[PDB]
Amino acid sequence: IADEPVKASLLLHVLVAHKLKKSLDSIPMSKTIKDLVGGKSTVQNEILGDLGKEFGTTPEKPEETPLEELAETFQDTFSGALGKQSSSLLSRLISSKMPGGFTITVARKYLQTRWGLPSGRQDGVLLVALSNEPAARLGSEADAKAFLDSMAQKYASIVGVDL
Amino acid sequence: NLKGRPYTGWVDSKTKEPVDDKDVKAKYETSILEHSGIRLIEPELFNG
Ligand SMILES: *OP(=O)(O)OCC(C)(C)[C@@H](O)C(=O)NCCC(=O)NCCSC(=O)/C=C/C
Repeated sequence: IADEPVKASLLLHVLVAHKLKKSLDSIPMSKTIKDLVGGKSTVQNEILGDLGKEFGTTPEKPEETPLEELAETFQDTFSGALGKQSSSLLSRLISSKMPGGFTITVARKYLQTRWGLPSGRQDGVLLVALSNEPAARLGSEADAKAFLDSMAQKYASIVGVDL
Repeated sequence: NLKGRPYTGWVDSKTKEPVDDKDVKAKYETSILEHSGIRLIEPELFNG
């Protein structure tokens, strides 16, 4: 289908949600990183370190800027690329929670064949998969395919795509 | 901000592309002289 590059507002919202260990819905974009974190500066400074490694250059004081103004300031320079911090997050999601033999490229082939989603959508489906990483490894291949299918519909809901 | 970098100055009003004052004359003077002064009536300016 249509290949639109992944939005920075979704990427940023996933990285914060993954770090705070909360569901993507539990973090409102209106709240600031300093408000969200609840006084735990070490968590807040690890978030600012993840954002600095992901995008590169960051605004003056990103902990007091709400996640909207921070998302659009990143988007002005954001080339659309996966990132380095997201490379490691997705590498360790696939290595630690997917069945033995089921690598990242086999999931990239499956979602392409099943949904007709290009590499720009498949990035987004893998990012929304990261924000709600399952506690235990999915032993069966069909449970990993049912998770990836459920994540596609959740990504499709968030963006507004009809399959 | 304009294409990432911080810019201060004139830009083309259509394309938002930066325009240096030196370049304004080579880039626009022909269009300025064409659409100024005594000239054929332009329907867009007089309600078609
Ligand atoms: O948000 P937090 O992780 O709670 O940040 C810790 C905080 C700096 C607020 C403070 O409570 C703390 O850690 N106090 C213990 C003493 C300490 O770490 N002192 C050195 C801090 S850096 C400094 O002095 C720099 C000056 C330019």
